[PDB]
Amino acid sequence: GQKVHPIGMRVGIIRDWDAKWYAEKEYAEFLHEDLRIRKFIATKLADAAVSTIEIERAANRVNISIHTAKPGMVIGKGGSEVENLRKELNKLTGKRVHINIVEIKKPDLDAKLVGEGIARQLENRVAFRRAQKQAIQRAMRAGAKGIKTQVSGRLNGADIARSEGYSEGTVPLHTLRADIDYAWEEADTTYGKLGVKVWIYRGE
RNA sequence: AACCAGAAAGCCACGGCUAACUACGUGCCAGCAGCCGCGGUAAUACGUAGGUGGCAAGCGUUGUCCGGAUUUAUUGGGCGUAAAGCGAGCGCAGGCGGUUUCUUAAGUCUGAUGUGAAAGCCCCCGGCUCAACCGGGGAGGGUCAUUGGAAACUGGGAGACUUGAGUGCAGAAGAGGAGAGUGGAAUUCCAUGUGUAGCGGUGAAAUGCGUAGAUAUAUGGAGGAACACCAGUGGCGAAGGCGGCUCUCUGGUCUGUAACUGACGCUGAGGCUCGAAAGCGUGGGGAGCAAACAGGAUUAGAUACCCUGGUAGUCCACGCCGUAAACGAUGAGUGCUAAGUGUUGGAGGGUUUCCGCCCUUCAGUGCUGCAGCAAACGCAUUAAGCACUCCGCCUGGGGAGUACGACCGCAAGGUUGAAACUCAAAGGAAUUGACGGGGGCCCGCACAAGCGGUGGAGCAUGUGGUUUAAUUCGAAGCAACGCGAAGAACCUUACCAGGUCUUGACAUCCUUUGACCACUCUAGAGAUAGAGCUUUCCCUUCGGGGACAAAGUGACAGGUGGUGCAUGGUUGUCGUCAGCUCGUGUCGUGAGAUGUUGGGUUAAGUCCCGCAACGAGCGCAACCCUUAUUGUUAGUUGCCAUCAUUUAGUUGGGCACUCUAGCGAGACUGCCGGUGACAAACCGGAGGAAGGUGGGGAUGACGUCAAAUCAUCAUGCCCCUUAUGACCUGGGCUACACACGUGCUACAAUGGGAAGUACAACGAGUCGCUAGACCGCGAGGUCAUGCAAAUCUCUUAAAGCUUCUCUCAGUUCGGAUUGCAGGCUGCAACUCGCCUGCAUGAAGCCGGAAUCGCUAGUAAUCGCGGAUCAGCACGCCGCGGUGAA
Repeated sequence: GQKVHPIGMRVGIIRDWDAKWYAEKEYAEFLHEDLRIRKFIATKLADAAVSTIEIERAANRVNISIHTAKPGMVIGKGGSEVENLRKELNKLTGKRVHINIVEIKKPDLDAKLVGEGIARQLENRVAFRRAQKQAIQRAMRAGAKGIKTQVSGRLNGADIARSEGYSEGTVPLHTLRADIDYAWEEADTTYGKLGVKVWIYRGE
């Protein structure tokens, strides 16, 4: 293998961490509470289709935020769902949690959402080729600069594994002022587990 | 007329040809197939099941004949390289033939008559309830026989011609052939004079000839063979082939004229002639060269390539054989279809000194090229184009030009020429890639130049092996072996011996519920067992809920069990090498090609120039981090210059410097000269701290290697389930006849010892770094001191620098190994820690063949820190000091 996780390079330089705090001498509880909370909202993603998670740090409380393409579905009917969040969270935390929400815009040009969708389609035994192609269809036409898409594994629920994908636009990688995103998902019907990885580029 | 849906459907097949698909079973076994081919753990191909499709009183398999086969080509094929022009001529028989008048009517067309049995195939009509079937009536078939016409074509008869053929007359060239003599140069042997120790040979050498005078050198003699220069994609011949000179005999070709005969032509099975080199017979001749052979060499072996000798043969006369890649792999005759360009031999016309130019034409002889053709490669008036005549030859690759038979030959052999059996191929051309002991250009500690290492010694470590009750698993050329393991005494920990459990150590549900703890004493190696105060409602609306046990209940959990060859993800390498691609146009019958090539340039597919290509993407570079100069903003826990004082930058005083760290500034071929097509770029220069990617790092394109990993994690399938799941103690993983990889300490005088003497940098610190002081020589202990930080500590770094002693020895070097007494952490250091003191004092005096690293603050050498971590580092990750060739 040879390549480098691309949001593992622009981190710190032009894009910043997504857990903004500072903890000297208290640096395992904070980490393994952040991990706990980050894991336990995977229930929402089943339908809410969230993208990001921040972990701010109060004086003695927990302020976070999220983004998802459906604000009504997450907060619920009369905001009661967010209350179930609060009460499950503080019980999970032992610390007063103060959540917040912002709506994501142009949810086509994300990366985790797109991988979520194409893995979804691959679950329903659909042709990977047209899946990738219509993904990049709706993506590029939303206004972008380049997309690549890779798929690997026991393709078409078939014999010895392979990998191949298609790309339009143009995506420079070794350059740094790139702001390129990246997302990697998984699925399978009955043949082990497949692999899809997606890269976008939306400005330097 | 009566009664009953009642007694009455099988067969082949479903991967492509071909119409019709999915489960279960087996696992290169069973088995199947007309041909491709299926079968080694998820089979539409094997077997059953269920579906589907084709036919249906039938359905399949075998055997046989025609088809598709243009694969015997009359309709209707071919011979440059794919199978196939005889080696070439002379020619009886035969096949085919210039132009015109008259004639005849064999061939030809056409008319009448006879005749071509009946039943069949076909056409019309007809009869059995229709159909087969039956019936009537018509055509078709001759190359037949007789008889009548026509006269173009071919044939037969009497004619006439001149273009084809041939002859005459006038000229031209030639290594065309046979016979007879003759010339010079050269090599060799011989005779003689001079002459002294070598000659000759090879990649290197040797064998060999020589002091019975060699090689060399000079004079003459002998003998046989081939003909230096002219020599030319020139000449002649039917082909094989022919080159010194002169003579006697002798064949063929070409141009002119147009006297003469009047189609006398072409091709040509059997036959006859000629026929390179090697070979045979008989008789000569023999200088060089050379199969066989001998000796010398190289080689694992070399009856071969290389060297020194050498016999038949090579030559001459007369016979014999009759074969070559006998080639242009291209049968012969004849006529038609653009050009350009040389050259051998001619004949005409102008200029003319033309015998030196120019124009027309005949005949050979080469190169380029248009139509056309060709599967492409290519050929193209010297067709492999367009067409007629005559000949030869071919029909998948092997078996094999073999066997038998026949003819020829003295003999070797030659000509002619199969079948049994086997396979699904064997072939021609052309594209992409790879490879070469083929070529051209250019890079890298890859060579060369240096410095230092390993292989020899002791010890640490990871392996292979062996032993074991177990030495738990993985890693296997470079790209495994100080590797996962960045801390094996218990664990950790998979493995072995024991003692133990079952919805189980861990998760969820459900029934009763309801709040488990914790604590002590016993027996125990603990796991546990047994008793003791006990786990106690955290909401109440009067009804209830969570944490919680414990029991039960079945839902079940559980696995470091299996498959990197079913997989996701994550790495190693080619490689920091410079490459890999696409869209649209254009070329090619097609695989494919153009771009991406040529010239210049470069670290580079980096740029410039020209070009059927125009444009683009991942790559290169740049954007990033750090190091070197510094402006400014800020001055403590940092700094101390201007002042004072104290042990001191401490404490006053200050922020100047130093440093800390934000924002700025700065290197861009920016200006100078030159080289260069004025371009790109290149050589030198100024200025500047750094000059030409300033030094270093992060950054790893398409893909190769079924490389590695189910043991970080995840996961299909297969598997264990009162046991491969689970709890505890004790031992392993540290075993030792042995082979290897990586490291450390050394074999001393640039050194050993003793005593004084200064200078860094990176980072760690609350149950931890210890200040200071006291004690013991030491590892350390005791009491106490700051420090959650530029303050305090680890921590005055060690090599360095200055003196003294030791004298070349296994030494005062080396300190492995071992006895004894201690220290620290640890519930516990025999197995199996680190360290101290004393005592003993091993191998070891620079290491073979071989082999590694390195181009500068590098190599070499000396210390510091920290990751994991009670504790344990010669390892690993960083820092700094000294400083070469």
